[PDB]
Amino acid sequence: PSRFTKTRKHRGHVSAGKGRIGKHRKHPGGRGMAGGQHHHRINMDKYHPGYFGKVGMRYFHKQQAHFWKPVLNLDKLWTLIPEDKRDQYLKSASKETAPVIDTLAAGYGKILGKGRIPNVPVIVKARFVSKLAEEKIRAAGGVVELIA
Amino acid sequence: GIDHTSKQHKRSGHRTAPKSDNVYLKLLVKLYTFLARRTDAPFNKVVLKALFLSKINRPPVSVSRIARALKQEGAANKTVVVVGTVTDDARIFEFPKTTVAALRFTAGARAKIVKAGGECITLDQLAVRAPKGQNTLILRGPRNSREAVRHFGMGPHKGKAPRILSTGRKFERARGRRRSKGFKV
Amino acid sequence: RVKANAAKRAEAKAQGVAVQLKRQPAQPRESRIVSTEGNVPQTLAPVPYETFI
Amino acid sequence: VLKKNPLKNKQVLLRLNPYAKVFAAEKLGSKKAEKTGTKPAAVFTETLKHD
Amino acid sequence: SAQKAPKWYPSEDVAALKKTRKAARPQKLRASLVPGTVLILLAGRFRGKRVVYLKHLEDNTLLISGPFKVNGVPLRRVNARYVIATSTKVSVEGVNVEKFNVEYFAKEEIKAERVEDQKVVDKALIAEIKKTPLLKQYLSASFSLKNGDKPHMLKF
Amino acid sequence: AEQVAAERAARKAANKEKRAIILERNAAYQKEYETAERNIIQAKRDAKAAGSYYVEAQHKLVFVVRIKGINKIPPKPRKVLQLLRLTRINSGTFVKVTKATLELLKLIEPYVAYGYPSYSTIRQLVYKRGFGKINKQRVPLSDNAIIEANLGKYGILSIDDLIHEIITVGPHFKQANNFLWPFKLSNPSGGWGVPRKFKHFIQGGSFGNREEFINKLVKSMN
RNA sequence: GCCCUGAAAAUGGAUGGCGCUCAAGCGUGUUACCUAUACUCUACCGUCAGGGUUGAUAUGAUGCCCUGACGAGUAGGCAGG
RNA sequence: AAAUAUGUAAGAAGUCCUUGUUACUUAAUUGAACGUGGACAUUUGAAUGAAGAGCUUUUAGUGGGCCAUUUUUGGUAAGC
RNA sequence: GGAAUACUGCCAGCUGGGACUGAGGACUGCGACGUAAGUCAAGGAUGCUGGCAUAAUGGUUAUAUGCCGCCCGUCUUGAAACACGGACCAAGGAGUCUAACGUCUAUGCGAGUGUUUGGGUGUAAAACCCAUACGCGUAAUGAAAGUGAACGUAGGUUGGGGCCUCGCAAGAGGUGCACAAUCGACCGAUCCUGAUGUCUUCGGAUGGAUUUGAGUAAGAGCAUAGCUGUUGGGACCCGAAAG
RNA sequence: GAAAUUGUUGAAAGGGAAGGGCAUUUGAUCAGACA
Ligand SMILES: [Mg+2]
Ligand SMILES: [Mg+2]
Ligand SMILES: [Mg+2]
Ligand SMILES: [Mg+2]
Ligand SMILES: [Mg+2]
Ligand SMILES: [Mg+2]
Ligand SMILES: [Mg+2]
Ligand SMILES: [Mg+2]
Ligand SMILES: [Mg+2]
Ligand SMILES: [Mg+2]
Ligand SMILES: [Mg+2]
Ligand SMILES: [Mg+2]
Ligand SMILES: [Mg+2]
Ligand SMILES: [Mg+2]
Ligand SMILES: [Mg+2]
Ligand SMILES: [Mg+2]
Ligand SMILES: [Mg+2]
Ligand SMILES: [Mg+2]
Ligand SMILES: [Mg+2]
Ligand SMILES: [Mg+2]
Ligand SMILES: [Mg+2]
Ligand SMILES: [Mg+2]
Ligand SMILES: [Mg+2]
Ligand SMILES: [Mg+2]
Ligand SMILES: [Mg+2]
Ligand SMILES: [Mg+2]
Ligand SMILES: [Mg+2]
Ligand SMILES: [Mg+2]
Ligand SMILES: [Mg+2]
Ligand SMILES: [Mg+2]
Ligand SMILES: [Mg+2]
Ligand SMILES: [Mg+2]
Ligand SMILES: [Mg+2]
Ligand SMILES: [Mg+2]
Ligand SMILES: [Mg+2]
Ligand SMILES: [Mg+2]
Ligand SMILES: [Mg+2]
Ligand SMILES: [Mg+2]
Ligand SMILES: [Mg+2]
Ligand SMILES: [Mg+2]
Ligand SMILES: [Mg+2]
Ligand SMILES: [Mg+2]
Ligand SMILES: [Mg+2]
Ligand SMILES: [Mg+2]
Ligand SMILES: [Mg+2]
Ligand SMILES: [Mg+2]
Ligand SMILES: [Mg+2]
Ligand SMILES: [Mg+2]
Ligand SMILES: [Mg+2]
Ligand SMILES: [Mg+2]
Ligand SMILES: [Mg+2]
Ligand SMILES: [Mg+2]
Ligand SMILES: [Mg+2]
Ligand SMILES: [Mg+2]
Ligand SMILES: [Mg+2]
Ligand SMILES: [Mg+2]
Ligand SMILES: [Mg+2]
Ligand SMILES: [Mg+2]
Ligand SMILES: [Mg+2]
Ligand SMILES: [Mg+2]
Ligand SMILES: [Mg+2]
Ligand SMILES: [Mg+2]
Ligand SMILES: [Mg+2]
Ligand SMILES: [Mg+2]
Ligand SMILES: [Mg+2]
Ligand SMILES: [Mg+2]
Ligand SMILES: [Mg+2]
Ligand SMILES: [Mg+2]
Ligand SMILES: [Mg+2]
Ligand SMILES: [Mg+2]
Ligand SMILES: [Mg+2]
Repeated sequence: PSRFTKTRKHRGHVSAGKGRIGKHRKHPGGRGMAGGQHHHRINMDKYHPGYFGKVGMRYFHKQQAHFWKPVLNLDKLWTLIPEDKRDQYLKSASKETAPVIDTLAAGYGKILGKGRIPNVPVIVKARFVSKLAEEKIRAAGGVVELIA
Repeated sequence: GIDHTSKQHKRSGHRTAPKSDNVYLKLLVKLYTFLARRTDAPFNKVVLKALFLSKINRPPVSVSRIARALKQEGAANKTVVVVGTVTDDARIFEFPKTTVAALRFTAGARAKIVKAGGECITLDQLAVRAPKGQNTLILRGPRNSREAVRHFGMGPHKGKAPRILSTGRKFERARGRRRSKGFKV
Repeated sequence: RVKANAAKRAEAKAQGVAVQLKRQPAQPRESRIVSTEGNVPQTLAPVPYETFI
Repeated sequence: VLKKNPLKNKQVLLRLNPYAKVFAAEKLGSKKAEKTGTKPAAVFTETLKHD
Repeated sequence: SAQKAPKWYPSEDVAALKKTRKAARPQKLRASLVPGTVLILLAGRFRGKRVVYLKHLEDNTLLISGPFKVNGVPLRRVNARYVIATSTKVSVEGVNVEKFNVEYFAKEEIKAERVEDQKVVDKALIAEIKKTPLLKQYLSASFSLKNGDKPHMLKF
Repeated sequence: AEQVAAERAARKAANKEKRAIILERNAAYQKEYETAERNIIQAKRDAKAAGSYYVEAQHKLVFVVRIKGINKIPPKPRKVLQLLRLTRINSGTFVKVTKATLELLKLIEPYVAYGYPSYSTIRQLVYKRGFGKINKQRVPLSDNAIIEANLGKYGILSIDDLIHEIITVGPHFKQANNFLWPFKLSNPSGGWGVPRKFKHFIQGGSFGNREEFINKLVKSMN
């Protein structure tokens, strides 16, 4: 609010905390990103290296969502099972009746493997997997079932 | 006059109260100011300062960071003190028993904790259960995992992540970032 | 100085304690008596102005 | 609350330094030094009165 | 409310003093002040009156008299610091003066007791004064500085 | 709960013990002091007897006074005036003498007066203007208990025990000395005896080493 | 060495002024004396700092009490009002 | 070949003893580096001082300067 | 020959005059004197006496007097300036709001978080409720096709608050979060290596390298608010010559 | 029904401006406190 503001404090001081020598004028650097390559270049390299020029291929009419593919790590995985339902499967860990997890149905695209899931067998359904994501699953005796 | 060797009227620059304005915090602090004056025990002095600490300096301790500190050799029965909030960590499966004593337990946290027959304890309860802080384990959150520090230290050859909105190629990735566009950082 | 130290350190431990092995700045000198035997003070006085050139 | 000089204020004089009594008691501050009559060598005088 | 009242007030419970250490010890008089001595009154009612010193009173005041009959000044109190002690001295070994105390001058015309007291002391003094000639006249005369006097030089 | 006079006795009775110690102490320093003073006097004669000259040892202790104001001072002396704790005018501290302090003094000569202090002036400095540095603070001495409190660590449990440690430049002189807050003297009461202060002593000014003549000054300023 | 000559500019005019000649001038010595927002001691204000004290059954816990040091200020910052 | 000025050192991150690791290195279990085990405490290795040290983030004003002693360039000089 | 004196210095030797101050407010401390009971000048003034009880003391004000004192604002190395504005008085009169942001802080919840596009509802622009989605975060890295984070107690070493054990204490050991230093491990890019195999040109295991990334290594984010700061806007307020 | 600014009346000061600071005389004026 206006009353906590420092301009209230400055009232009675000529220069408004702007200095007498070098004033407060309109635009001295220029407006905007002016002089990027010239009188403000020192700032732009450091603070902003890479800013100028060009790299890589142009993509006309890229539609995002073409490339939709959210990642879920093994890291969680078990998260996708409701906590009550959950414990029931961890204990009693066998083939014959192992949980199915439609990770697409969660809303994930690929399963990466950030590591360590208990030795419980699980049937994991996904569109995509890391080479290790699988191995790890398989070491618990789960499998990966590819869907779309 | 005096050749001053040192700046005059310097403030110590350490907090003295919480900058908080919450009574309950104000009260806990009442406790430990008392407790730290009159009990020559270091743990109380430490705890008292930690209450003055501000949110940044109180990064969350997770229940999984807790379980690890009990996996500490010979440290499985001590009671973890956290002068901040405790958060749940879905990534650990077999969290242990013990006693966590904190300011705040997120719902998932306190759940996980009691689900294995633990106990969640407000610090004033911790106080009465153990004045001289006997048998405590104080844990601290990772202060420097804040996103803000990524950008601290920025400059050339520093490896430090621009302050940048919309990112991708086409966003500060050309001249000054690669030997084939002028130069590299 | 160290291996110097480490010696008189043991040499005086195996003796009877009493070490002292920090260096010390030059101390102002002590009293002393100067004899006149064979050495009476030779009085000198300032000289007058000359040139030789 | 108020520093008191010793040097004047015999009270605090005696509060520090219990010796000040006996010192004063035995006029120690005016000890009459014992008298010896050693005479200086003629070297010393000749050269004192030299040119 | 016009004003919003404090959240605190002073206790009106007045403290007692600290147990001060200040003995009223007896005032020893300057050496020139020996009974029998003629004083000069530097001030007050009988300013510049030359006057005989009689006794040191327990309230530090001086007991003097004129004698009354000589110069009009009666048995009286006088502060020792408003007085010039001279060098001239009558003998007060025959004047009783032990009667005279502080209460003797308690405020509470002239009480005839005084008028009697005053005759008795004086009669003793004039006996002595008559001994040294011109004293009586001395006493009768007022002291004043004349052009030229430097008290910081004058012997009294 | 006794203590009424019980532990009140178990202190005072033991308060006496500690004065006793001091009394036997102080009494003995005297013997030391004079019969060393006396010792030189007869040394000086005994050599005169032999025709030989007796040169007494270089002084070991000096007493320094910042004699110059605060401003327009060059950096290197400015530091040394700090390191010697003379950071304001007419304040004085004791300096143990070795080369590695001598050179300091050297460097600050045109800003200080200093010389060799008698026991008399050390005694009167400490008595009237002695203060201890105790958690900063600067506490007046005025009761020997204060000294024992902080300096007792090294022997030293009386104001005279302090003084003996100074004047004789003791083994614990660092601790002893530093324990005293830089004395704060007034200006001299006569004056400086010079028309102009900031020349050397030897040139009729006030600064530099003026040897035993420091006692006349400090005393005027005390 | 002091003094004198060498030694000429414009409104009337400056050892600061009056005036001073065994000086009230020059060189030097000895004392005393005068007085800065400085120094020493003390009170009071404020700033920073270190202690103590939640024990009810009366009145501020940001409080109450003890103690020490310090205080110049444009541009400029912050704070309490 | 000075004076002033100026780099480094004055210990626990120190000094020794015993003998593992390697793809480097050696004629070589030779050496280099990094270790394991052991021996010696504050006269633990000069002085003085220290209202403590260390570290982090953000932001103002400023980016016409001038003067003095000493060093000193141009200029006959200059309040250049 | 034997003195004296000067001079310099010492005394916890005695002693006079004068000036300013009197903070504190039960007790408590260190002492001193006493054979003693006591006493005291020892952790900050008390005793006695008098005067007015008033304009006496004190404030305010005008004037006189001693000393001192230039016009403020501004730009400037430098202004009282022979630099500029200002004859006088009242009333107006200049760092704002907004979009998006950096640091800091407070608060809510926390691997999440954000009810307010909308719906439901109401004592109707409020308050109360809420489905689906969305945004930001929870993964990085390459120009890209793409690939994607545990050798190990999520590592070794050093410092490390705190806690634990021994000890009366000093000390010794144990464990050590944050943080800091250093050596490594894992993921992508780059380069090398190219096992088992194959629709004989596909496949890319495995083990590496003075390379490299805004990475991993038991999550810290999301949202509201505020001071200060950033950009764009009439952008602190008043000003061109022009187009 | 403010100010600038003006008339009157009362008081006061004024040898080439006025106003200001510390201090006290004098005049005018006023509080508080005594009990
Ligand atoms: Mg407002
Ligand atoms: Mg704002
Ligand atoms: Mg305000
Ligand atoms: Mg301000
Ligand atoms: Mg203001
Ligand atoms: Mg300003
Ligand atoms: Mg203005
Ligand atoms: Mg500003
Ligand atoms: Mg301006
Ligand atoms: Mg400029
Ligand atoms: Mg661009
Ligand atoms: Mg991608
Ligand atoms: Mg993850
Ligand atoms: Mg990110
Ligand atoms: Mg992250
Ligand atoms: Mg008494
Ligand atoms: Mg007397
Ligand atoms: Mg008559
Ligand atoms: Mg010193
Ligand atoms: Mg004198
Ligand atoms: Mg004088
Ligand atoms: Mg004199
Ligand atoms: Mg002169
Ligand atoms: Mg003095
Ligand atoms: Mg002339
Ligand atoms: Mg003159
Ligand atoms: Mg002369
Ligand atoms: Mg004279
Ligand atoms: Mg003053
Ligand atoms: Mg200031
Ligand atoms: Mg300052
Ligand atoms: Mg050097
Ligand atoms: Mg250096
Ligand atoms: Mg050192
Ligand atoms: Mg020190
Ligand atoms: Mg310190
Ligand atoms: Mg800056
Ligand atoms: Mg800047
Ligand atoms: Mg700049
Ligand atoms: Mg200068
Ligand atoms: Mg009082
Ligand atoms: Mg008082
Ligand atoms: Mg009245
Ligand atoms: Mg009257
Ligand atoms: Mg008038
Ligand atoms: Mg006036
Ligand atoms: Mg003037
Ligand atoms: Mg201007
Ligand atoms: Mg100009
Ligand atoms: Mg101006
Ligand atoms: Mg001009
Ligand atoms: Mg202009
Ligand atoms: Mg004008
Ligand atoms: Mg207005
Ligand atoms: Mg409506
Ligand atoms: Mg509802
Ligand atoms: Mg719906
Ligand atoms: Mg996202
Ligand atoms: Mg490929
Ligand atoms: Mg290692
Ligand atoms: Mg340890
Ligand atoms: Mg270890
Ligand atoms: Mg790699
Ligand atoms: Mg690359
Ligand atoms: Mg990124
Ligand atoms: Mg802008
Ligand atoms: Mg316009
Ligand atoms: Mg136009
Ligand atoms: Mg155009
Ligand atoms: Mg009208
Ligand atoms: Mg006045």
